[PDB]
Amino acid sequence: NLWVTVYYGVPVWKDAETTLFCASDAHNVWATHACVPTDPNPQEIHLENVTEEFNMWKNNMVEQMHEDIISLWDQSLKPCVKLTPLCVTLQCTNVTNNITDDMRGELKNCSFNMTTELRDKKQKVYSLFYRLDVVQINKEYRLINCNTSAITQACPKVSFEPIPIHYCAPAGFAILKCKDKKFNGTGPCPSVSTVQCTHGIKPVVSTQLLLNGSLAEEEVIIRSENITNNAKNILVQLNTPVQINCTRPNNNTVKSIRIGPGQAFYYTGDIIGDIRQAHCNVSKATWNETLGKVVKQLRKHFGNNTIIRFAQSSGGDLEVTTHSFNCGGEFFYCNTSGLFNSTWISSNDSITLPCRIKQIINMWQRIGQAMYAPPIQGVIRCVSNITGLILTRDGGSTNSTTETFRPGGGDMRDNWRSELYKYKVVKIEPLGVAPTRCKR
Amino acid sequence: NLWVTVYYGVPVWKDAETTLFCASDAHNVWATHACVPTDPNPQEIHLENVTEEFNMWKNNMVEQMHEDIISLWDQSLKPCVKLTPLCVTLQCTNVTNNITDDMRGELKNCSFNMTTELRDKKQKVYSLFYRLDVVQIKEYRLINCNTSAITQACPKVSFEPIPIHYCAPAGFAILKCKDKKFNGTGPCPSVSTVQCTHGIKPVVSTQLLLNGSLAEEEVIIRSENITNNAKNILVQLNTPVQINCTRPNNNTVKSIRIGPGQAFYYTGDIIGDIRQAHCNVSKATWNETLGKVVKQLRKHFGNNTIIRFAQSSGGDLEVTTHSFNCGGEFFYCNTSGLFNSTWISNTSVSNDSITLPCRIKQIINMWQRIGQAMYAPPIQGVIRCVSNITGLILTRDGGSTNSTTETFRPGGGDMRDNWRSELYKYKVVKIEPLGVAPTRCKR
Amino acid sequence: NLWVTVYYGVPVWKDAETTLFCASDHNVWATHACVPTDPNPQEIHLENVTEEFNMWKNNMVEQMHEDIISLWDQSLKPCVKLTPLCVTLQCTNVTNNITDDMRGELKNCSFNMTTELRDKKQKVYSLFYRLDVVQINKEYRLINCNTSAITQACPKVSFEPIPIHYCAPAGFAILKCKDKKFNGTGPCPSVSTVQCTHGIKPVVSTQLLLNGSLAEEEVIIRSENITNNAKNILVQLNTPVQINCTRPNNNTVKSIRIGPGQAFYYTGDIIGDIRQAHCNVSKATWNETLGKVVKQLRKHFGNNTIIRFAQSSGGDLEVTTHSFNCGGEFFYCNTSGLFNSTWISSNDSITLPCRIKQIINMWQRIGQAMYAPPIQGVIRCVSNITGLILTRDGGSTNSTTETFRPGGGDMRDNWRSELYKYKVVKIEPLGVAPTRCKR
Amino acid sequence: SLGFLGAAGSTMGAASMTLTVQARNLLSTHWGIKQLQARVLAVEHYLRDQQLLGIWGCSGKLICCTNVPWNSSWSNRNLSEIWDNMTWLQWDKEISNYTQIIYGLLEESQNQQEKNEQDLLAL
Amino acid sequence: SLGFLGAAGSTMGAASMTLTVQARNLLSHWGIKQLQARVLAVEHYLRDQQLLGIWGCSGKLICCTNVPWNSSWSNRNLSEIWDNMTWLQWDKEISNYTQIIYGLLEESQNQQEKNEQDLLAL
Amino acid sequence: SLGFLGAAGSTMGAASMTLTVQARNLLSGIKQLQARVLAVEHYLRDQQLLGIWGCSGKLICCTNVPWNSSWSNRNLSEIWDNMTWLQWDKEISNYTQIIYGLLEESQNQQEKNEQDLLAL
Ligand SMILES: *[C@@H]1O[C@H](CO)[C@@H](O[C@@H]2O[C@H](CO)[C@@H](O[C@@H]3O[C@H](CO[C@H]4O[C@H](CO)[C@@H](O)[C@H](O)[C@@H]4O)[C@@H](O)[C@H](O[C@H]4O[C@H](CO)[C@@H](O)[C@H](O)[C@@H]4O)[C@@H]3O)[C@H](O)[C@H]2NC(C)=O)[C@H](O)[C@H]1NC(C)=O
Ligand SMILES: *[C@@H]1O[C@H](CO)[C@@H](O[C@@H]2O[C@H](CO)[C@@H](O)[C@H](O)[C@H]2NC(C)=O)[C@H](O)[C@H]1NC(C)=O
Ligand SMILES: *[C@@H]1O[C@H](CO)[C@@H](O[C@@H]2O[C@H](CO)[C@@H](O)[C@H](O)[C@H]2NC(C)=O)[C@H](O)[C@H]1NC(C)=O
Ligand SMILES: *[C@@H]1O[C@H](CO)[C@@H](O[C@@H]2O[C@H](CO)[C@@H](O)[C@H](O)[C@H]2NC(C)=O)[C@H](O)[C@H]1NC(C)=O
Ligand SMILES: *[C@@H]1O[C@H](CO)[C@@H](O[C@@H]2O[C@H](CO)[C@@H](O)[C@H](O)[C@H]2NC(C)=O)[C@H](O)[C@H]1NC(C)=O
Ligand SMILES: *[C@@H]1O[C@H](CO)[C@@H](O[C@@H]2O[C@H](CO)[C@@H](O)[C@H](O)[C@H]2NC(C)=O)[C@H](O)[C@H]1NC(C)=O
Ligand SMILES: *[C@@H]1O[C@H](CO)[C@@H](O[C@@H]2O[C@H](CO)[C@@H](O)[C@H](O)[C@H]2NC(C)=O)[C@H](O)[C@H]1NC(C)=O
Ligand SMILES: *[C@@H]1O[C@H](CO)[C@@H](O[C@@H]2O[C@H](CO)[C@@H](O)[C@H](O)[C@H]2NC(C)=O)[C@H](O)[C@H]1NC(C)=O
Ligand SMILES: *[C@@H]1O[C@H](CO)[C@@H](O[C@@H]2O[C@H](CO)[C@@H](O)[C@H](O)[C@H]2NC(C)=O)[C@H](O)[C@H]1NC(C)=O
Ligand SMILES: *[C@@H]1O[C@H](CO)[C@@H](O)[C@H](O)[C@H]1NC(C)=O
Ligand SMILES: *[C@@H]1O[C@H](CO)[C@@H](O)[C@H](O)[C@H]1NC(C)=O
Ligand SMILES: *[C@@H]1O[C@H](CO)[C@@H](O)[C@H](O)[C@H]1NC(C)=O
Ligand SMILES: *[C@@H]1O[C@H](CO)[C@@H](O)[C@H](O)[C@H]1NC(C)=O
Ligand SMILES: *[C@@H]1O[C@H](CO)[C@@H](O)[C@H](O)[C@H]1NC(C)=O
Repeated sequence: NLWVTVYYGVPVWKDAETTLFCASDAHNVWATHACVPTDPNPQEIHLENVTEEFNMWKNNMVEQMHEDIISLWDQSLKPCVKLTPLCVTLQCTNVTNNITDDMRGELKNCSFNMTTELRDKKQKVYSLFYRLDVVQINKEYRLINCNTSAITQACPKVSFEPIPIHYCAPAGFAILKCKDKKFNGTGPCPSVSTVQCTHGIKPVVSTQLLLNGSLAEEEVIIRSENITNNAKNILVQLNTPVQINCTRPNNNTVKSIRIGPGQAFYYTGDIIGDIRQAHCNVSKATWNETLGKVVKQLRKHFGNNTIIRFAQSSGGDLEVTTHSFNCGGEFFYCNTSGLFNSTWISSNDSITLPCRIKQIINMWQRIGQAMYAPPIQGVIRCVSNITGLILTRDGGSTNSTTETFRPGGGDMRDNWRSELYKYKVVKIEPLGVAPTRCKR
Repeated sequence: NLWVTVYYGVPVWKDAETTLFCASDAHNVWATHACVPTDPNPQEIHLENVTEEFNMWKNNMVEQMHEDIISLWDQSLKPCVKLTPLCVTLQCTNVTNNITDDMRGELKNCSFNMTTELRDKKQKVYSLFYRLDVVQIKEYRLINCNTSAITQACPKVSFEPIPIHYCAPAGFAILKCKDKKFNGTGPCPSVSTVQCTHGIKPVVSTQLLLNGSLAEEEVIIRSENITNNAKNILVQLNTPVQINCTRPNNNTVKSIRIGPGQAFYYTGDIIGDIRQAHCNVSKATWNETLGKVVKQLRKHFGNNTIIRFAQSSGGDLEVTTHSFNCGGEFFYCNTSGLFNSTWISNTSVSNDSITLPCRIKQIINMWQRIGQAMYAPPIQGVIRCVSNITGLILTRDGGSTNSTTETFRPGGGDMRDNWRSELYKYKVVKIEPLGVAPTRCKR
Repeated sequence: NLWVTVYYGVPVWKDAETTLFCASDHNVWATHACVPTDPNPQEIHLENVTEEFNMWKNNMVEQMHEDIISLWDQSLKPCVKLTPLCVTLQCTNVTNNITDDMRGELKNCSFNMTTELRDKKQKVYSLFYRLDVVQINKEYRLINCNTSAITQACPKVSFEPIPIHYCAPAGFAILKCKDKKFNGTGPCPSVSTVQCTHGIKPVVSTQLLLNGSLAEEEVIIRSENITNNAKNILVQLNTPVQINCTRPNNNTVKSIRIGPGQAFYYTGDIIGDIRQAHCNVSKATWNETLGKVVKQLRKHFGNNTIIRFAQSSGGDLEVTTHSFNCGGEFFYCNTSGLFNSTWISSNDSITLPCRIKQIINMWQRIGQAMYAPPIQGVIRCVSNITGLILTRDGGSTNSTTETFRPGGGDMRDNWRSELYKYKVVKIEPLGVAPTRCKR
Repeated sequence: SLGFLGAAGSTMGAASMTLTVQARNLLSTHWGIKQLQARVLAVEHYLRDQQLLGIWGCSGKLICCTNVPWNSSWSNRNLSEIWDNMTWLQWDKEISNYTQIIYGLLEESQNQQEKNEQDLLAL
Repeated sequence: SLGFLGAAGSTMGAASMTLTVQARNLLSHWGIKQLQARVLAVEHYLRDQQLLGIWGCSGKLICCTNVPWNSSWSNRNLSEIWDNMTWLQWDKEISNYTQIIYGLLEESQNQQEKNEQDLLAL
Repeated sequence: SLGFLGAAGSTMGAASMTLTVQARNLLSGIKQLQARVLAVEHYLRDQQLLGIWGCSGKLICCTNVPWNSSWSNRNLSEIWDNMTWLQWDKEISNYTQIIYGLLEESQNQQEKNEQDLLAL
């Protein structure tokens, strides 16, 4: 005695994979002018009796963020100088004017025959290089990219400083956000809300230590696809930030050479003052409190009678074993063995991390597309917040009481996924039926 | 008593900015083959009892035309030869062979070592260049060698303007102002609706506007703010003034291969004597034309002022000289002979004429951009073109608070001002068909 | 009496030209860019529908042509340019292992080529086929240096055809002609509706049609106009003829870095005797096949006439020989062994000599040339001849003899051999008719 | 059962009973653009037909009777001939000429009807 | 016979007879330029149709509802609305109260649908 | 008020009163363009389907198809007001391609009958 009644505008949905678009607040490498201007007053709708299941490791928003960043990165280099004329034999000697023995062998004084704006003329050039960019070819050296990639100069007018971007769902779709404090990313979320756009996310690029992200609501959160499987990385979200102060303690004079009709090359000409090693400062007390919190949360998964030991990375590319980041436009590779060297068993004194600098950069783990980072004029300093760690675990210890964690990393999707863990995209399915007593 | 009634198909609109697309009358730099073929008999709807406000100085259609022209221009050079092997030291001497008195130092005979089909070989090339394209470093270089790569325009692609019609997308309409003696920036009591504009030829010029529309009755003076001497004044004439331009030297064009399927074109030699390029206007027509212009300027600068015309002055050649494309060649004509007079309320106005000397360049930097350049291949033979002057761009000297004499000079250099002279009568509006009103009808 | 009644969803259509898109099951056909197909496509038989087809005026062919060319060019965009190779070559004859058939076919060329560092050069030598190298006045240059630039095809991207399915947009449908013995034009009494075509392999060849569809019962002779000497004849066979092609020489392939991130591939040497490339066609199969063709030609040209087959009259290598891509290598085979017979009312074979080229122009364009990297080892491929392209000589009009020669070279004619049974129509669902029904 | 164009060739009467089959099939690198152009085109065609049904007063109906009388000048066939001995393809060709005349009349009738409804409701 | 917007400037009571004239024309480098323009025309068309749907006017050019007119939106005699004003003038006067009238219209239709459902159930 | 999906999680009886809330938020470089096209296509598929079923102008539409207990054997009092739409949608997802087929068949029969009655 019941009849089918059709209802349209029914508040239901399904998991879905769709295209998201970029929005930004009203140069850079994020085409932020190409992104849709944002809503000054975004809405968020709390769903009072909705429990939803989230899985951050299957979140396709991460894959899109990854592809958008790489694409935008490459687009920003399209119009820049192609420094193919630099792949020549370089004649290099050591910079010995000011040695502290930290920098011995870190800078070389190279000279070469560079092209000029006229096809029939050459010029002799003298420039300084940071060692890691230069390899011997037998005093005769070549740049490291000569046997794999054409090198493109980044445009000096375009900044690499992250600008928050927002991902927005298209009409017919919505983004559900998990508001459950202390949510580990995989499972039911008792408290959710609907938004159309994500919070602004800064595409900060780093390894090991994740800078300038979101903090845990109350306590350190240990997130992993599988804790038992040591092949997975562990993303640790910190409750409080750890301040890190990084510097390039040298006054560099930058020169510019015309190398073709509409092209010029930027390089370090000389150094004013003494020559010193780049470094980062982390307070010992803050860092010691930070690890104590991490250790406590790891014991909840590994045992209260389990010893937690930290150790330095076992090896790999410099891009993996060090803390890579970009400050002032310069690319730093800092050694974190000073942060992860202790065993944990149930005031103005800092930790100094020495750093290396590179000008030839190979991002996103690709081969064949090298970038040359122009030197930045003057003396460089930045201050940033460590808001999370990436740790890996040593396996095979089936009969031990001590677990070892190391500062691994290098896969950029892990950083993206550390902000896009509370969001999922759903398709709205407004049409449906139910029995009623109403008959046409 | 009354109820809301909803109506759909209501004839109302709002000002709006949307994307317009082109249409054309079914090779060239405008890629007109890529435009939508036009309706051979489009319909214009007259709107009785509609007064609308138009503002030519705040009209996006101008900005879109500007962007489309630049984009198309650049696209036309994408498949063309990049003359980077050409940026070399040149060994140049003066051409003194059969030169007249004005053509002294104008042409240089340059010898250089050019690349060829094989990388192992070089060839010696002798070509003639104009003095404006070459700078001293006998050693000279091309002017573009310290700012840009230069692209040779493809000889098969025409630069002759083809009328382009702008068309609104469905849901939008273009209103046209039919008022005569309409200066823009006002109410227009007589309007009509069209879907597409008339064809507009994208003619590029500086001081004098060539081949545009004429005023129907009187010369019209238009400006954003007439009392602000920083603004340009556009003048639309009601009769054309005919101008005859020529490049009298008979050129022999030669070409060489400079690479694997690439070739460079250059002037090899000149067959007859070497003479200066020039343009003629008749004196009587030009003298009557100015009288008509002065008469209208007096509506804004009245009470018997002295209206003085003077030559343009500044360092930039595009700004001070009349720049135009004549048969594919690029001319820079000196207009001081046209703008050198004083008019008073007590003065007024056979086969005599005014000759304007012209300079020619092959390295062209358009749209005021830096970093791009085009090399215009030479044209074999002798060039002649006849054009109509349909308007002027003028500026006014400031600093006068204590004088009864106003001075006007030719202006130019901002291409959007040329576009504005054709698009001044059009406005784009969005159609808003849905609305409500009270009636006595209740559901 | 009667009123107009409006019906929507009426099964009626009108001929249309619309854009079709591809679908499919690295590779130059960029099949990852196509929509994955339906594993079980539908086909609806239309009882009592007679429709008119015309394969000679079919926009589907024009679109396939444009897509094939565009895919081809796209696949070369990221590949190494070989402009550093337009240098003077110092070439001598290869003689050490040459059989008589190969005298003069290979040249041993030395040259100065660039290195990663722009201030150094390296001396390189390689073997080239005679057809790729032109004498300058021992001084030679590559054949393309005065007309085009060379792009090396990427060594890891396959040329092997992958079936492409063309699919209509919603609102459109593709009608298929099911008639057996359908000659490409006129009414087709048995039709069906599909949304996507069968997969078509974009096989590129010039005289014989390889790996296509066979006729259901009989050889079919198709032409826009039989008596027009300006038109080609497409012959569809009802049986395949197997053809076995080889490049018997064992090539050793070497590579050189020519710039940062760039390398050139070339034949370094040949190990073993040097012999010509060739294709084998069985005598008996070919004679039966050709006999079937003349029977159908007589229906068009007279019951008691003479049909003569002859070799191509002349022109570019691409039209005088049968060209194909075998193993990724480019072959130019002489078919005079197949078309040298006058027809009047065990395990033997025909060997077709073949030449090979590495510098390939394609789609009859100028300015875009490709270098085909050599393939290491020995090449063998086996394929089926499913059709022929023939051209008829104008006759004297007063003599009962016709002469047919291999024709071809216009790629659209190869496409037409698969896209002859398909037509694209627009569905027009809205219409009216009278009935006794008033609002 | 049949299929998308499966009723084609059947007579008009029989074919009128399969209208939802076709109704369901409507709407269901530069090669990304090619797909968008195909999608947009399908949408625009769908909407133009829907716009006419709206204007003529049919809207969301497959079979819509109206108030425009049939002219013997468009067709002078008997109903049994039209519905039982003809297919829709044959019919469409026969009255192709008169399509725009009929469409104009359908539109005028609906405009008159909407105004009349408004006046009667006001009373 | 007037063309598109030919009735603009005529009074509201005259213009209302040309509603199909302005209805027929709705929905009726360059690759993208043109494609975006086509998509946009469709989106605007559909938004208007969606509102008519929600308000219960989906099949009509002229639709009468059950929402009373407020003198606070506009206090005018019908004779000075329909005979002495054009639609452009009307729009300029009622523009500030439209998002009030449109909101009521949606609420009224939603209540009406619920009432119909209950009556049919009886 | 509540918001765009504010009634999600509410029982069906309450959620059915906010249908305009969700309806108004449907349909509201080339990545964005592709997304815009999809929004239109999804909107139209649902409208097309309502049209076929004879529900083209309605948010709530009552048809002539009876409910089968094999789809869901429940009291109305435990469907309405004791269940949410998300829960309901999952419970009968198996049967929606059956129900939709029946709705289409019902409308075709109804239109033919209307035509015959007008003819008489
Ligand atoms: C303002 O408006 C005027 C009028 O439209 C423009 O003047 C015209 O400019 C065009 C372009 O330069 C001229 O067209 C060219 O004419 C040459 C001479 O042809 C004469 O002789 C033939 C017979 O042999 C007659 O049919 C013809 O009518 C002429 O009497 C041709 O040789 C040119 O063709 C060559 O160049 C083109 C590329 O430009 C190639 O495509 C051709 O294959 C060929 O190689 C060309 O047709 C036209 O004659 C001019 N008209 C007048 C009256 O002078 C002004 O230029 C314009 N002003 C501005 C600033 O834009
Ligand atoms: C994150 O929290 C969820 C609980 O919400 C954990 O999921 C449980 O995992 C165990 C072991 O695989 C299963 O037996 C339970 O059934 C799961 N519960 C639920 C509700 O799904 C998950 O393991 C935690 N992950 C991390 C890294 O802490
Ligand atoms: C999480 O990781 C553990 C550790 O590898 C997985 O458990 C193992 O499963 C394999 C079979 O694939 C067995 O042979 C091992 O003996 C198991 N190891 C332990 C310690 O139990 C577990 O399956 C993973 N979880 C998921 C969901 O994949
Ligand atoms: C513009 O409005 C004027 C109103 O004065 C119209 O002039 C009147 O038009 C009506 C017909 O619509 C005549 O009956 C009157 O005699 C005319 N004059 C007066 C004094 O009203 C004029 O026709 C309108 N223009 C249009 C829309 O064509
Ligand atoms: C073009 O015509 C309009 C309309 O007559 C002129 O607009 C007037 O400008 C003055 C000075 O700014 C204002 O005080 C008036 O109120 C404007 N009138 C109207 C109706 O808006 C405009 O100045 C003219 N332009 C030129 C260069 O003469
Ligand atoms: C394919 O078959 C059709 C017939 O089915 C041939 O068409 C006829 O050609 C003759 C000669 O021009 C005309 O007089 C007839 O009127 C045509 N009939 C029809 C139905 O079109 C066609 O010529 C044949 N083509 C080939 C290559 O065999
Ligand atoms: C098919 O080809 C024949 C040629 O065999 C065409 O007939 C010729 O037409 C021209 C005019 O264009 C006449 O001058 C010739 O005298 C005709 N030749 C013969 C032998 O009669 C025929 O027109 C072509 N068919 C079509 C449809 O174009
Ligand atoms: C194709 O045409 C045939 C012949 O008219 C149709 O078959 C007839 O169908 C009617 C109705 O069921 C029967 O009464 C006749 O006896 C059938 N005739 C024969 C010879 O069997 C057939 O239905 C048509 N096909 C379609 C799809 O409409
Ligand atoms: C979420 O669920 C709770 C019940 O768990 C709802 O609370 C009830 O709301 C009704 C409203 O008519 C009241 O009569 C009951 O007394 C409330 N229950 C209790 C225990 O207080 C709540 O309204 C739901 N929220 C939403 C948005 O639907
Ligand atoms: C230059 O640096 C290398 C280490 O990279 C060191 O072995 C060598 O002795 C140094 N030369 C001088 C002169 O200091
Ligand atoms: C070339 O002509 C210019 C202009 O008259 C003159 O200044 C210059 O000295 C001349 N140069 C030579 C080499 O004659
Ligand atoms: C203009 O002419 C009149 C009449 O001849 C004369 O009176 C007046 O002074 C003249 N004005 C000037 C400025 O010469
Ligand atoms: C090389 O081959 C050519 C044929 O291509 C022949 O004419 C020439 O004599 C041969 N030269 C030598 C040295 O064998
Ligand atoms: C309409 O709203 C605007 C903006 O709030 C206000 O300035 C104006 O006075 C209002 N009323 C009218 C009749 O315009």
